[PDB]
Amino acid sequence: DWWDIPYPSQFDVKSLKTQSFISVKGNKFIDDKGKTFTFRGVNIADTGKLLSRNQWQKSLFEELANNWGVNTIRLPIHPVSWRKLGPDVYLGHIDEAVRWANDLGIYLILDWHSIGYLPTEQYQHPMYDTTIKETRDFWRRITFRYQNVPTVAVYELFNEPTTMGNTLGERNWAEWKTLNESLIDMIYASDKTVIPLVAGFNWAYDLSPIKKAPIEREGIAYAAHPYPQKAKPEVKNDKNFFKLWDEKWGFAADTYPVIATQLGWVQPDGYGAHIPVKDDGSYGPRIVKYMQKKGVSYTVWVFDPDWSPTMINDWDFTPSEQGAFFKQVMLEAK
Amino acid sequence: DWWDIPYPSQFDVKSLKTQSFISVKGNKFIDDKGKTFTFRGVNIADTGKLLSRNQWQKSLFEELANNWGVNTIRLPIHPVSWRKLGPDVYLGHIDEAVRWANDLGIYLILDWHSIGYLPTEQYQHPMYDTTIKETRDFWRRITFRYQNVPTVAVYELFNEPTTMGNTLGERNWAEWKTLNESLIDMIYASDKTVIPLVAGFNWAYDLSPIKKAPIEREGIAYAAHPYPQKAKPEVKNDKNFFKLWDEKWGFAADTYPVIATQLGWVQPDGYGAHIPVKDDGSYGPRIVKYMQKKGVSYTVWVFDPDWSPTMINDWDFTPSEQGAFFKQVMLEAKK
Amino acid sequence: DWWDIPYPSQFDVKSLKTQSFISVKGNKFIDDKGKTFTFRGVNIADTGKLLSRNQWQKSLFEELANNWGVNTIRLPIHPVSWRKLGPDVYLGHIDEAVRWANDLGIYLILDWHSIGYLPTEQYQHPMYDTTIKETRDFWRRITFRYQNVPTVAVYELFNEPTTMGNTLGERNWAEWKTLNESLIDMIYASDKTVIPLVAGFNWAYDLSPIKKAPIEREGIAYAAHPYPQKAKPEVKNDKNFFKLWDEKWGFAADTYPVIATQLGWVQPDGYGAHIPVKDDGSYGPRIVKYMQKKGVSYTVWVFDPDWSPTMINDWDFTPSEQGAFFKQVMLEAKK
Ligand SMILES: OC[C@H]1O[C@@H](O[C@@H]2[C@@H](O)[C@H](O[C@H]3[C@H](O)[C@@H](O)[C@H](O)O[C@@H]3CO)O[C@H](CO)[C@H]2O)[C@H](O)[C@@H](O)[C@@H]1O
Ligand SMILES: OC[C@H]1O[C@@H](O[C@@H]2[C@@H](O)[C@H](O[C@H]3[C@H](O)[C@@H](O)[C@H](O)O[C@@H]3CO)O[C@H](CO)[C@H]2O)[C@H](O)[C@@H](O)[C@@H]1O
Ligand SMILES: OC[C@H]1O[C@@H](O[C@@H]2[C@@H](O)[C@H](O[C@H]3[C@H](O)[C@@H](O)[C@H](O)O[C@@H]3CO)O[C@H](CO)[C@H]2O)[C@H](O)[C@@H](O)[C@@H]1O
Ligand SMILES: [Cl-]
Ligand SMILES: [Cl-]
Ligand SMILES: [Cl-]
Ligand SMILES: [Mg+2]
Ligand SMILES: [Mg+2]
Ligand SMILES: [Mg+2]
Repeated sequence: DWWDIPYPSQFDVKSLKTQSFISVKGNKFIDDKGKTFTFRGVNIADTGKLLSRNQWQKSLFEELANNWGVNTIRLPIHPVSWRKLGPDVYLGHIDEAVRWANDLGIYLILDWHSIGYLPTEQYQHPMYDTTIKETRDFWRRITFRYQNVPTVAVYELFNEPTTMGNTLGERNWAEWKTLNESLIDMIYASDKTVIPLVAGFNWAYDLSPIKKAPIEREGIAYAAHPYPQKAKPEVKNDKNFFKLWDEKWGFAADTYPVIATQLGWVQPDGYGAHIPVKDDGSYGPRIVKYMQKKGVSYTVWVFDPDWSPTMINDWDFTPSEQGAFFKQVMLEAK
Repeated sequence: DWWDIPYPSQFDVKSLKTQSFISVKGNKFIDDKGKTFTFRGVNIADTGKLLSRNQWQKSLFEELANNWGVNTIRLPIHPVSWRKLGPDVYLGHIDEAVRWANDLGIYLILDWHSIGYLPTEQYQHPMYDTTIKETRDFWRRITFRYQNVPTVAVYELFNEPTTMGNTLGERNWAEWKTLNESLIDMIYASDKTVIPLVAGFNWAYDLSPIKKAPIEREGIAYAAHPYPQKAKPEVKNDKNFFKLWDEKWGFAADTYPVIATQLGWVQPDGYGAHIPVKDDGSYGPRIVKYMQKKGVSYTVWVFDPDWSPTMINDWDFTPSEQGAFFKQVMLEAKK
Repeated sequence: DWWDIPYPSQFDVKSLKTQSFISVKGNKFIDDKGKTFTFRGVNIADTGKLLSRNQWQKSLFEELANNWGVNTIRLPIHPVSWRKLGPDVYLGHIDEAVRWANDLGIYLILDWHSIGYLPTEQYQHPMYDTTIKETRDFWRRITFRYQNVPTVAVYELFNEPTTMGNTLGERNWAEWKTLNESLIDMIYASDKTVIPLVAGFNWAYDLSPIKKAPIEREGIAYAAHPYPQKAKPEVKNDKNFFKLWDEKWGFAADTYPVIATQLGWVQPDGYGAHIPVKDDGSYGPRIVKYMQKKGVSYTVWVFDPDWSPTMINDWDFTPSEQGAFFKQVMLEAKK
């Protein structure tokens, strides 16, 4: 009976091992000792996808923390999967991820993984289909359930804003800014210790509107998705890419913390190769060098053998080209 | 086939016995003889809840009218129930309530029983979940079906506006005012004889925004839900509560008709006790005295043995503490 | 698995026979040689309705093009049918219509066939029920699939705006204008060769708001639904109807292209007769004379034996009164 449906419960924070909160101070993330923190890690696939092949397990997290040097895992929660499993079930699985991550001393970025234009509720693909109401409700539920949980560090409000050349709507920064501020207000009303992560247009590549009209809230970080072909210099070299990246997203790191929550590549003739993830490999050192210089955090896309570009070729964790590259980088940084 | 789906019908007004319309005149409700009218009654549970236990029957209405002195029943129509039964079936059951009430000479308040912030479509619990579209459609259907039915006196547009400390959205009077005016306009387009009832924030407790920006429509009344702990004076007495109630909602009765569509209490250690319905009992005489002085109408929450705070302890209508208290008050007022 | 659902594909334009695009220039439609073009044709029923009785077939289009003189068919896509068949299946059937029409050298008007007020998402009947999100998605999908297809000439954004005497919402031209501009922008982003068709209030009858506040986009045309009883002169004659039609919709043809996407009549005591389609027959020559004089395009409602007013009495295409009349008119004009 509907009148017997219980009110929701909050995650039991006393079940967790000690773990520092991460907070925003100026243009940096810091831990509870004031030491500069950098999120360095990977995306995994949607929980529902992993469950379907029996790969949603602690052993996945252990492999990453122990053998790949990650301090962060990004969970891309697809709206279609949220609906298919249903909120109560999906949240129960996120609880498992919180416990596994906490046990390993690593952090989670929760990503509402849609692609398109939320103000008009039009999207790149139905797997990303959502509504303002559903998006608000997702964040209402998440914020309430994970109040005062250090393991869950970042709430990435909407993965990839895009109008696909204004076919989905008319991109308008003021309208998108206002909507992010509305989401932030709902979150901050319920938990002020979380870090909202806000994205610009062109699939979370273009942060340039924040130069004139930044989000008017404190404690936030900005996303960037600097895939190799987002910048298109006529001549491909460090100088030309750095200038282009500087103007579109890199500048943000001077004033706000930035997380490159998606990056990576595959050979142009490789598995699942498509624009804008095609590259000969020179991008890897280039993007790492740039991020290092700017102090930018990152989560590689994606630690999965099916979704591309892959970091692994199988569920024995055989590394792909980009996987082998980032594995060495992250292990050195740890 | 979808192209064969028939257009809706209206309630047959000729099936009803003679009953006066209630109308708004200034700060008062009046009957068709211009005599001041006060709604005095109770809430019952959602129709779907009552149906599930075979308690949706005329005998319920008869008990209330004959033995509890009510002239009004408030039906709190939960959106989840509206969806579960479906509009056509739910409306058929509301038709039954109209006939029963009309036969007894009593009135109905139809309440779109949601709790939360409609402009962002975020709510306290999924049982209240709705949308602006669904809310409009509810009032479109209701207004059409019950055109020119005196028995259905009041359309209470949205039970309890709240943002739950701005966790549901940013409370904003201007946007809420505009949305109520939109709903009123749809209703008045279809039936001008109905009384819309409009609520403020803090779970329909705070009417103070209407001092500066009242709804810009005539013929309306304002709701109040003055539960015992909504006002929180340091020292609990008549003087201190009256002052607080005056500033938040009582003042409205000087200019507009007011209906306290929810009120009541249970002991702090009693069944279903929670903030803000906890009280030692002194509230009962206090709220009745205040409403009497201001000429405020009321429907007690709730005449049900499960939902709290209860007016009855069972379906034999054994009165609870607050039930026994309000029963005597209403029976006296009916005289 | 949801992650394996493929991305959509576009119609194969190389499968089509040569056919001129139609474009807007000033107050006229023109072909690719700059010659003035007039859409002259009929509505058929919703694809889903036709499928249910096995009447969705090329032979329908052939009958119309060969024997009724049409150069245009309007497809009224009902939202309930779009949902029932589902977008992928419905689009597959529209692909059939594109091929059939193209093979015959005729054109299609795609009509999102709702009746009501999209800004509040309230409608005359559930078969028309939709949302802004669904309406946008329909046009997103259509525009992408039929990019660079000359056969599909017109995208009629929303069949019949009405608030039904403000029972559905408060009619507001600025709000409706803005929403049409938003739809136009999504379409033009994906295909600039299409012609959007925009409607006014009173069931797409009243274009008068465009005198002061026209849609601020180029390449658009305006719809009119001049059913016989939309204008109500005291004395029914050419002079009095022409004056009324001039003021409400005819004036638009002086500045913009106009398509009367619905028109027609049945005797007042005839099959499916209702306001505002009732007429003695004198309307037929009258509306044709008016349109001819103004250079207005048209699609008669409706070439179906069930939906009214009918152009045919059966699926052997036995003409009704209005069908016989318009058949002769269209056949002559095709010369
Ligand atoms: O799902 C099986 C199917 O998956 C394809 O992988 C897709 C990924 O490539 C895709 O990654 C994209 C991100 O989701 C976006 O945020 C970003 O803009 O673009 C990324 C790619 O550049 O994610 C989806 C799920 O969201 C995956 O379906 C494989 O490429 C394909 O081989 C396989 O059949
Ligand atoms: O439903 C089963 C569950 O019911 C609980 O009763 C609830 C009522 O206490 C509740 O009353 C509230 C109103 O609905 C609100 O408008 C108002 O803000 O506060 C009232 C007092 O809380 O209504 C809900 C349904 O809307 C009832 O479910 C019982 O407390 C519980 O024991 C029982 O199992
Ligand atoms: O479908 C079965 C039922 O259909 C009725 O036909 C209806 C048509 O008359 C109706 O046409 C209207 C248009 O849809 C509107 O755009 C316009 O304002 O008015 C037209 C005529 O009044 O369309 C609906 C479907 O949209 C049809 O149902 C038959 O008249 C009836 O006998 C039959 O049982
Ligand atoms: Cl964009
Ligand atoms: Cl509130
Ligand atoms: Cl209208
Ligand atoms: Mg946290
Ligand atoms: Mg009434
Ligand atoms: Mg075209």
